Amino acid sequence: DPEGSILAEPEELNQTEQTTYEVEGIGYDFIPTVLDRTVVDKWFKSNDEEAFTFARMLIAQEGLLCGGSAGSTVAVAVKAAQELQEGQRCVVILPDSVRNYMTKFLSDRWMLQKGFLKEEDLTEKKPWWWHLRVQELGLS
Amino acid sequence: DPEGSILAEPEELNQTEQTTYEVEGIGYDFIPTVLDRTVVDKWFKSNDEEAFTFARMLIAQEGLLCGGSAGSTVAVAVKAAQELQEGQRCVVILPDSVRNYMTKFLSDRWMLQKGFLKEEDLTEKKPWWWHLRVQELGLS
Repeated sequence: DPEGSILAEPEELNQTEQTTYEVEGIGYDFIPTVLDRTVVDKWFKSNDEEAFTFARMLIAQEGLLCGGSAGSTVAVAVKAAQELQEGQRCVVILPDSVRNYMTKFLSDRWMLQKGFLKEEDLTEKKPWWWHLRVQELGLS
Repeated sequence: DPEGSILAEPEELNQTEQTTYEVEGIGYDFIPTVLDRTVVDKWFKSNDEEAFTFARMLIAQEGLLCGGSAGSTVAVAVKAAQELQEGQRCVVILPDSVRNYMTKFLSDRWMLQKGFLKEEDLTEKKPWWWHLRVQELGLS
């Protein structure tokens, strides 16, 4: 359940200041009639930054062209599933494709504008020549 | 006695191909009537490169604004006087001033043109930034 929504229980997990989140397709300010929370063994809260970062990591390291909700699901799974041991199996549901978020989190510009990515995080992994000026070339 | 001249004895010291030398004021193709070689204990041959280099070293490390002949004299003295020990004294005669050679060996251009100085010898002692291009500046 994204931050700002009240779907997750118990209630104290839902106490947060901001009611709006950039993640889409999940989280609501009301309990749907369809939903049956009794069959849920546990709930987790998730935020936009980790969700989009995990979606990008999924794209870059597994080829799964999935959206932000899949990123949130995987981010929560990597935490909840620490209890499992070898030989046991876990399943994650990836809702939708990246197509719906082409100019959204998939774009570095939008990520930096929202602050979900910081210049230090973007630059720490770049080559040694990244910071050099074009002045260093033999252009003419 | 500069190379190309026949003043020095014994004769085999004077066997060299080139008869012309850039050093001035010393060396001749004949034995002067005034000269008395019998009172000379030893003779040495000298060349332009070492003479001018020693003159420049004299200027740069002792303040003696002397010409090429003084450089030749000091270059020969530093060789001949190795036999002396502590407590003994040596004298060198420095003929003339640097005034007569202002655009000559005193000029790096002329030294490089004559080949008496090589770019490697000039550059080996320069700072680490010497070879960097002006392109490395923050000019605007």
